[PDB]
Amino acid sequence: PIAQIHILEGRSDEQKETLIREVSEAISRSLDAPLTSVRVIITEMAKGHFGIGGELASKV
Amino acid sequence: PIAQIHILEGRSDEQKETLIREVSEAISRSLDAPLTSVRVIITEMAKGHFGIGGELASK
Amino acid sequence: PIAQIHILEGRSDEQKETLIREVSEAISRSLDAPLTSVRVIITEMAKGHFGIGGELASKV
Amino acid sequence: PIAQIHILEGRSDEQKETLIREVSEAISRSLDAPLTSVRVIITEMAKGHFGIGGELASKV
Amino acid sequence: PIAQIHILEGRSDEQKETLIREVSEAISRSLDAPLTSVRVIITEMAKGHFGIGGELASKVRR
Amino acid sequence: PIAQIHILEGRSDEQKETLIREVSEAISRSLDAPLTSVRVIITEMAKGHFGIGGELAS
Ligand SMILES: *C/C=C/C(=O)C(=O)O
Ligand SMILES: *C/C=C/C(=O)C(=O)O
Ligand SMILES: *C/C=C/C(=O)C(=O)O
Ligand SMILES: *C/C=C\C(=O)C(=O)O
Repeated sequence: PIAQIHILEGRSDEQKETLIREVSEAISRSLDAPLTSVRVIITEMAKGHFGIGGELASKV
Repeated sequence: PIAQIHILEGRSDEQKETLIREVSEAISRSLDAPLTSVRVIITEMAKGHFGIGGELASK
Repeated sequence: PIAQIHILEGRSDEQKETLIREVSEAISRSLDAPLTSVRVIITEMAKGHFGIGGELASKV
Repeated sequence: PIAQIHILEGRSDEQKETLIREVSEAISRSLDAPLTSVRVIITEMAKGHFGIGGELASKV
Repeated sequence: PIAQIHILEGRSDEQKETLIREVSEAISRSLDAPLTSVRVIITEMAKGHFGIGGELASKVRR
Repeated sequence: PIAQIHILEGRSDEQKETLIREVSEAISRSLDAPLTSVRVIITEMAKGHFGIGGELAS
């Protein structure tokens, strides 16, 4: 099981470390899969690179 | 926040529903983001489509 | 330029053909890039495989 | 409907804003889906990270 | 090192097994990384789901 | 045929150029597909962005 998470840039290294752990755990729990097989990738998006309804998230 | 999870095929609909909920929650908690903005995509892989060390996981 | 579009299953082949064309055009226009270089991938999601707010889109 | 677009680095913020809008619109039109549900992600590639025919795009 | 490869549907299981092996090896060689860490995912695309120049590959291809 | 490869940051431009070529070749060989149709994307990951067993690769 491999998870890729796209998020807006701006968060601390600690928050991201937590995200990885908590998501990894949730995956292991939910699928009864061994925690050590779980991979997580975080991909940060620039605010000018993410659109909702055709408009940037950097003015919503 | 949009999460795509690749997993081996073979799990039940219930397990997957759970995966979606628990992961969505963990994201919301971890980033202090509203739960309703979180999207999750599950992508099932066939066992013949996933390699480790150059060999199928189906072996 | 390569675009991948995740959409809920259930649309017609014609709608998807249109999607491919219209998006490919929009990319070419926007970036002043040659239309023939543009690649588009459509990835259909099962309704039981897409979550919003932790709950399936096949409820909401 | 969630679109991810990989493009070469080098474009202006305005061009990208236009890309997001025009693509979002093309998606909404093509699938008769509400514009406000459409998400777009732009992922910029470094010129040394994109290959065609095994050769960098930064010698093309 | 994790590779995802999108290909048109239609190939045999053997061809895909080969693809996985040859690509994993090329990755290991190129990056001096241990072969056993390399992951590969193959994702098959339906011919109606892949566009070139705004037109399906299933009307520009077999 | 379009390949995206996620790798840890830290490698030289030459190594990556080699990765692109060798992988592109392997794909062409394996699928009997024309080399010039093969696309490769390299995506570098920061060490703080990649988790194994819930822990950073650092
Ligand atoms: C990951 C980004 C999602 C949002 O910001 C939102 O929809 O509110
Ligand atoms: C592409 C998925 C998003 C929706 O359909 C929506 O939330 O409206
Ligand atoms: C990987 C699919 C692409 C083609 O078929 C091509 O570019 O000719
Ligand atoms: C890319 C796959 C994982 C690793 O690099 C590792 O095993 O550290």
